[PDB]
Amino acid sequence: TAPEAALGVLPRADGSARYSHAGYTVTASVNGPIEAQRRDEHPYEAHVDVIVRPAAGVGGTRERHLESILQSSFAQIILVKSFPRSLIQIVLQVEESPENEYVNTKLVQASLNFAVMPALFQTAMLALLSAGVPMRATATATAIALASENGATKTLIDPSPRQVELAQSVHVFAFTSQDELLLAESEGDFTIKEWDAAYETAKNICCRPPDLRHFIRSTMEAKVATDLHWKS
Amino acid sequence: DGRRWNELRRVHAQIRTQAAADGSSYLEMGHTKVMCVVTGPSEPGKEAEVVVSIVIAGFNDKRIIEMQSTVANALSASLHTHLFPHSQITISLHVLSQDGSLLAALINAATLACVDAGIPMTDYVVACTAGSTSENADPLLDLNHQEEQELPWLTVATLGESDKVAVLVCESRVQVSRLEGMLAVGVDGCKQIRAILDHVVRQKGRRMIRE
Amino acid sequence: LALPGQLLGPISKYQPGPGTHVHESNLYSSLLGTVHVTQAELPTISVSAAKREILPEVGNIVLCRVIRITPRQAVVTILVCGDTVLDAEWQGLIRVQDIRATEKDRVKVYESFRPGDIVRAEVISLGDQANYYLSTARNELGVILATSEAGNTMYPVSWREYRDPITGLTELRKVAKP
Amino acid sequence: TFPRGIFAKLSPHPYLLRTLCPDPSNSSSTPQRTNGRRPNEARPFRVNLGSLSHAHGSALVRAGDTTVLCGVRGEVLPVERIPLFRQPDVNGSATVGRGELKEYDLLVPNIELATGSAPQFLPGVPPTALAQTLSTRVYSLLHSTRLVSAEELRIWYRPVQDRVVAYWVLYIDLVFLSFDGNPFDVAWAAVVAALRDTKLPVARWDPDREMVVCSKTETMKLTIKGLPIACSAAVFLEKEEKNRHWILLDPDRLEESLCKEVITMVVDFSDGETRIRAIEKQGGTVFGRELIRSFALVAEDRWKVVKEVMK
Amino acid sequence: MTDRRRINGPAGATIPPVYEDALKIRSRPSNIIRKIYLKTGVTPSASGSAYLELETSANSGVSGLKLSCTVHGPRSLPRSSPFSPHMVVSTHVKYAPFATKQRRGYLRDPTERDLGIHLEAALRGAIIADRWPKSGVDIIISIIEGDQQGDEVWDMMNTLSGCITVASAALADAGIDCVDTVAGGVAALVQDSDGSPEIVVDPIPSEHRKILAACCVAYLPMRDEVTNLWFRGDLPASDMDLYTELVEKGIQASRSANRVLVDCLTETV
Amino acid sequence: RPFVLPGETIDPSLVPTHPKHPLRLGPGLRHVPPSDIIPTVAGQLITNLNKNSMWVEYNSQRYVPTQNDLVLAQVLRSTQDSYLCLITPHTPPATLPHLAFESATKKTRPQLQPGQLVYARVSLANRHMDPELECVNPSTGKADGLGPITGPGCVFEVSLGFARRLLMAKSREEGKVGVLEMLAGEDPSIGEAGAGLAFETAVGRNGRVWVGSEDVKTVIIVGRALQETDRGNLTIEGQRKLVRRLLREMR
Amino acid sequence: MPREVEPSLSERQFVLQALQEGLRLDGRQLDQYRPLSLTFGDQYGVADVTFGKTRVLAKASAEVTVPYADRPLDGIFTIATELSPMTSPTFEVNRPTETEVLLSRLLEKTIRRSGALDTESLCLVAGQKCWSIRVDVHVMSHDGNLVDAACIAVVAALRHFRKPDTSIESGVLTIYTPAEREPVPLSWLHTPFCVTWSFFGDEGEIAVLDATWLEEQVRVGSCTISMNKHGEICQIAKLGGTPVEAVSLLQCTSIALTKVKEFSDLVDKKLAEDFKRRNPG
Amino acid sequence: QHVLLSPAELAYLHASLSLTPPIRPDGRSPTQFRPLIAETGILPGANGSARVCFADGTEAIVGVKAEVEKTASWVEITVEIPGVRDDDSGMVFLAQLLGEALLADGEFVKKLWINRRYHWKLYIDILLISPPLSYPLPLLSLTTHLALLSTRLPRLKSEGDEDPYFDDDWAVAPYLFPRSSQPTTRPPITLLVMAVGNNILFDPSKEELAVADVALAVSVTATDVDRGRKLRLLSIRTIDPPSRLTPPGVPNSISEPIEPIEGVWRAPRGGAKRLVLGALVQKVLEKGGVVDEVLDALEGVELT
Repeated sequence: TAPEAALGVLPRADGSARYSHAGYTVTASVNGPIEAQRRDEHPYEAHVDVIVRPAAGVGGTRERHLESILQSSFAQIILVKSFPRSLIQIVLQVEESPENEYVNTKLVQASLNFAVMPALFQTAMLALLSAGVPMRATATATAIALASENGATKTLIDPSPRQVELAQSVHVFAFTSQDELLLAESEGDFTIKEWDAAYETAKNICCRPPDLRHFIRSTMEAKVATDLHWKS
Repeated sequence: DGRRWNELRRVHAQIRTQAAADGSSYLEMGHTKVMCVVTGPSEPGKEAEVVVSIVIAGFNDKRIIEMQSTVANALSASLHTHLFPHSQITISLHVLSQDGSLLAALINAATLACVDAGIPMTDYVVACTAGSTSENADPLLDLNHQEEQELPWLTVATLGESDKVAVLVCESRVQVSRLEGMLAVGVDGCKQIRAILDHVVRQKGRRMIRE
Repeated sequence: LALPGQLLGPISKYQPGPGTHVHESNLYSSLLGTVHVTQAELPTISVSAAKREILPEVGNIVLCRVIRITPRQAVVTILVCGDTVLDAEWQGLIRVQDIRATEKDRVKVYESFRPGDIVRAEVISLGDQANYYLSTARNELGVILATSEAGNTMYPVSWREYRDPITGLTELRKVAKP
Repeated sequence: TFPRGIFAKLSPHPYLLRTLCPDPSNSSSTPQRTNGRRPNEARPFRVNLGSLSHAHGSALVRAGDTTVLCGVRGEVLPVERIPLFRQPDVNGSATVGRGELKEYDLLVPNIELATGSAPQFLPGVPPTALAQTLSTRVYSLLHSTRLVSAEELRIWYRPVQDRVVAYWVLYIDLVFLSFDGNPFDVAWAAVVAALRDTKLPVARWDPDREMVVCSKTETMKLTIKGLPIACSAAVFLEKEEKNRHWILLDPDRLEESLCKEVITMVVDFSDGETRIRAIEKQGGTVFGRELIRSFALVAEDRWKVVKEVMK
Repeated sequence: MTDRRRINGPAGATIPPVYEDALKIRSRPSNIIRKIYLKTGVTPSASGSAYLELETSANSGVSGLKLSCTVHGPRSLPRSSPFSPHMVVSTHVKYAPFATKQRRGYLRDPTERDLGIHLEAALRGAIIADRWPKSGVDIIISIIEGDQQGDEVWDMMNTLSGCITVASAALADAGIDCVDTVAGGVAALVQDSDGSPEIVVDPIPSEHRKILAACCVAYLPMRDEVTNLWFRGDLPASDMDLYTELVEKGIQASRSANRVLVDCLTETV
Repeated sequence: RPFVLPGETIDPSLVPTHPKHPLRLGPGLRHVPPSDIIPTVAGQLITNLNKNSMWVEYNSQRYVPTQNDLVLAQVLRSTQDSYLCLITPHTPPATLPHLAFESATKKTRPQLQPGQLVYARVSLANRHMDPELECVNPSTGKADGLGPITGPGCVFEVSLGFARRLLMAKSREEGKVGVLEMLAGEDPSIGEAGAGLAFETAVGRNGRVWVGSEDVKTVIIVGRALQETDRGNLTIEGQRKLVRRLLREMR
Repeated sequence: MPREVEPSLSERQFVLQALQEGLRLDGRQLDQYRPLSLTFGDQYGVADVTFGKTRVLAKASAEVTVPYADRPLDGIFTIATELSPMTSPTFEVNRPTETEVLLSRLLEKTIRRSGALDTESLCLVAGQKCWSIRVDVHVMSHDGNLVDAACIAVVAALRHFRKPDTSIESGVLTIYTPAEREPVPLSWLHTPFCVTWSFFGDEGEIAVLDATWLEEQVRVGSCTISMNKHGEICQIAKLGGTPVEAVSLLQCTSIALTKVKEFSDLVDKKLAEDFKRRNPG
Repeated sequence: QHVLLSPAELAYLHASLSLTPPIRPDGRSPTQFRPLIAETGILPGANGSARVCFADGTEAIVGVKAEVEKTASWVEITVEIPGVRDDDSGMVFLAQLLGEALLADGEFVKKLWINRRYHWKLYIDILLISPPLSYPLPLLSLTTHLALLSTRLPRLKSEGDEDPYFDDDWAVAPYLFPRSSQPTTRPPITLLVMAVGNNILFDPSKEELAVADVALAVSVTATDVDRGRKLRLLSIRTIDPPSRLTPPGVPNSISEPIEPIEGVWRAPRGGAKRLVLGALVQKVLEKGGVVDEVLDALEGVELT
């Protein structure tokens, strides 16, 4: 219902974070600018590596897509230029996902999981800020899914996995603090008119005068002030 | 069967078996048979690295690499790895037949292969496989393949006559009480297998110095 | 337009040259190309393909981009060979002693060159390694194009130094006499 | 100095700019990218079908230099082998399974960038990331599109209660001989074309043999639903007055290298109403809400041309 | 065994198609070599390339066998690899997923590697390695279709002849020096209405009732040399004189094959 | 008091439009080409008005080099012109001049064992170039305690912020870190009347802090107190309570 | 990247001397076992075990797959441990590690040899259907006894997991959707547990029960005993080390059982505390 | 495999082999083979086994095990070089060559036939105990031949129309490829023929092979005479002269030499010459040829 997260969960890591919302629990590790294996290394600018670790089973091809998307989006947020040859490592392990009571477990799935994406983008951003990596801006992402059975259209937000299969179409969005779309993905049978309504509904998380912008700030604020208790 | 617990399978060991190798060994414990050929301390085209390769003749990949890792680490403590930094040592072991206690034969045969190569050894490293045989007690020194399925089998490797154990591996369950009697048995076997091994090294040398 | 193996000429009439494999006193072409002849010394024949992908040869001018600058050397991809752009890219390294023969000890990599610049240099020698070796010692050889640390395109002011136009800042680098 | 072609490999990005926004010239000054095709311009699709004899369905898609060869291979999966089989009900006298195609993994796509495809992509190495991410993309779209029906693949016993003895399994494998253009765009259209060409043999179970059997001289055609076709583009930005943004459609390899944001849209016009089956943007702030919507207009135009190519 | 890398089929094993329950000799032997279609430039990005097609029977019945070759220019070798004054030549041949039997791309079947070495042996002789140190030329062939225990070898020989023929074409398009064009060739011995002796320049296995022996040669026209020869038979030593013919017919086949290559390269490029 | 997040430009009013001195810039602030300063990290802004600097303080565990910083480096290997050392694990290796150490000549050079702990002042830090560590300021000709360490010791990890406090002169009082002094027995509150314990401390901006005492027991006590305080910011009283607790466990 | 991080030699000396004196950097005696926190995820079959700074989480999956042709009768049970780049920056995805290979095999044998899981219960249809119970061991942070932490998690995760119920109607098995039918407990006979011992001195003089990472790089060799509370020992693994006299080895096994029992009591209690909250009664 | 040699020494070897009298490094005549020490039955627990040793010191143990399988590949080869992964391409080719010889025999496959719907399968494992110092095909051919000879297949008391049955006592089991005393076939032999210029040489030395102008592997099988033997050629294949993979020689001080000078060794650029290939085959296939000498000695080898 309301997002809940914590920072510094993994002590040894340069930065770590845990996020829980919509029945999705992610714990993420961020490693500061690091020497980069030459095959991975790009000289002029840094290469950000994202590893998505499934809660159960082994990394699927879909899991390879979910990481590629996250890297491209996060690189604009991150300031790749500052550290020339450094490797920024983001590792995410999902501890829990909402169960689908209506189908038995299938370990390997090829489809692109739009439902886990919204939790990861929010999870990583929290961890990266703990790392201190230089960033142009901060971005938040949620996902919207549309169902037609009710007639007209019913908007379902932060969807569950059973919901996306029953739903006619799914759409995931992500916004920078400067309100602009960094990533957008949708699958199903839908119309641009319905999409624009999902974009403006998604826009609400991004601009406020749930409240994602406040959540990240508040979560950071408590740790920041907690860290700065020494100023006294 | 037909073997007293104290008694061990017949052993025939050959040293410098390979006509042209830095070091070689051939060990047969009963029916099990092992051949070892060791490249001398040499540099590939800090402490020295030992590679162990075991090839099972056609008559589980995880079991092999586990055995390879075991022989290497055991030999590595006995071997004076520290003396030559840049050199690499390679142990190639091939098994013609199996009667159980395979690991023990490999570590025994390999240790015989090392002393031939002349690589400095802190001491012979020798191992046997012993079992409890269920409160009646007839602990056994040499385990047949038949006997290992029936009874729990423990493989123990020692630094020669000393009670010290470099390797102890048991993949079959035993109650803690039975263990204390099982290891000492194995330890007693090791000195026997060292004795035959030391005889094999000494007899060849007597002929070599004679020749 | 001879195919590989056309019997170009008897060894007596002409001398072996690039693109020609000579066997049994009958020189033959080794590549599909348009033949040429140079005409004391007999004439030389050659066959040339219509990108040549030529291997760097010592003493040849090369244009190249600096991947990194390091205290003892410079690491530079050899992007182009004179008149032949290289579809195949071979790395090349420039030594501190090689950048400027004058004032050798005073010459430092950081002041001479900077990443992202494009340099013009000869091949001092073959690699003796995976990385070929080059030198910018000759006065003519120097950074031909540069991008400022700010990112602004830099226009040369003096041989030792480059000026960033908007910044007004000046960065020291060897620049080409021509 | 402007040594022709020598300049391009150095300072590539600026060279694209000069040609993109020509200074006042004795020319039309139309924005021409290094490819020679205007931004609104697009690579011309060319599809030829029925090439592969061994495969059940075959289709070759060409977008200039880029090329894709798709083949449809049919295999029969015994109902007993698949885990979790439950006999279907032809008609019912509100619970939905994951899907007959999904739970039984009846369709197995795989996109294979050849080692020959690009200087960039080479053999003897585990699959490259672009090749893997594209494969799942085709899989996801195929199940969301419902392009191939699950019912058509079933095999029925037809007892003189009727029951399903097995499901036809359709393997789709694709190989790029060359890669100089956007990968996905060429592939999906090839997949749809290949599935259309698929002609699985009519199959009947023989009770005495107790084995599923296929009949020579018997031809059935898979019924494809819709003709979803896609168009993909990438933005070029003059940065290394807000920086100028240009949209580049069906990009060439180099353009992919010097452009950091892409968009791919999948749309079907067969129903007569524009329908957007999937959208994807990444790596840039250029593709705002207004740009996204109007890309579908370019997509609609791209859809209209593709149907002429695909008979 | 599910690849973390690639999409996976159903865990249960699939079953191939099963169908419900005498080709005349195609053409004259000497000119029997099937008409071939070779074009350079199939892939531009690579330094060179070529595509070869063959007609299953007579003229243009179907495109039964189709080869696409990709040669990479003299390529900087891996830093860790030992320095070599000789140009490294490496051949990789992968059967496509579309064959009579589905062949996994990952598998790199034993049948496939065997071809790579032969092709590696044929091309290697032709290339002049002394002129390009620290250079690695990578020859890659992807086979679209195959031609069409004992029957397997004969089909394989034909595919080899085409792979060496496309490779010669590929090597030319790239500036890769070649002592001579290397052309593929095939030959075999067949028996027809008690006519055991005759040799056919192109095997065409299915048409022939049984094939006694066959050879595949890679003659370098203009240089009296064979880079690679491999032959399967059960030939009596007393009958060896025919082996000389069979080998000589193979090289006669190669010269014919060379004509296509020379013509395509010679024709407007 | 101002709180910032990445991408939220500092307002112009907070910046001082009195350019008698061009403004030096602290961590977490980046300068765009127009005269706008944009935060690049999450944290709380500090005006530092008396200084001509602004910095936003963020406690992280990984150190990116800054010139004239003091680092606790470890020597990995030797090269002909230089000694190669690592500032922090998995960093790009640093380059230490062979001749940097005080009194050094081409005829007289100190030999530094592989794995020897070294203290160094960062000579140069350029994003484009690998770091370089100097032993002695060239003008003084003196290292001033900067250099290799031979004493019996151990290096303990620390949060960069807790490290900053130690390096700062006012470790006690404004800094709020005085456990080092508490264990020393200078403070009256502890009440142990122990007359103190002898510890040698070398603190570095790299985040790794060296503590050395002749007694093995000394090193662990100081260290655990130091490490426990980093991981959990401690009310000075809590720190007092912890040192006593660590002290009692000692025998 | 350097494949392995090496402790500075000056550090390596302090730990050896501390251990000889009996003092430990951890601040706790040699016999000690670091404090254990076991927390079960709300979802069935997820367990997170934390020792000091090291955390490992284990999740259990049970798909129905086709049996291997070699052994049509037995179902497949796999323990998958993957060292992660989050664990330490060194570890690289898709690349094997020496520790990663051994951890999976040692653990896999401990459950299998004890045989708490039944191969007979796993098979549904002899020909074409078998259960695929699995546990994925995720290493969150690598300090000390990764093996010991994974074992307590694996054994805990397995017991907590519930299989999808199965019922055979008209002689036809039907795997039941979770909504259709309630889940089924794991049919667990007895519980194995694993304990690792580390020796730090030539001749194996010093033995440490739980090893910190820094301690782990210094130690000469180590042995891990896998023991059921009742005393039946499923596995013993002194795969290699500087020679340690047998008498000390045997002594460490009796101590181990005392450590095993206290573990068994916690896990059984912890399973209860959660069960009561979910199903009060 | 892949021996490394200086430019000069390779130059001396090439010329020595070139001289009208073939002055080989070891003084072995073209036909003569190096001493070989072999045993049969070394490997226990197999229907057949063998082991061989060379002057080089390269050695191997090869075992052949068979179980009837319903009438899929009839003969299976496995090679296990110590430092070589199974995936390595060279080994698979080598294994293929060995397999080509046996399967094309016709007699060998015919020997394996038992029933229309049941057939004997021969599983061969070839193991190189010695380090792979030099090219290994020569040893593998003789070893496999010997083991095949030793292979004993149990006698089938089935009338041979019905599903088959076998006898327990192994001695009854007929030897595969029985001795001469019906015409008696010989298990196949696969040997390497080297040629330097016009001269042809056999049992090539590792140091010799590097200078090879041409190299072929010819596989022959014979029908015993119960002018010695009637021989049959089955498989020929070209092993790339390792020569190409060698250092160039700097002439004593012209991108390619206008003329080929004496002291310099340049990797042999061309391929084999047609005239050479046929004669090379002729020598191997000649009656009274080297083949009969080798094969007869191997028949002479003690069995079990």
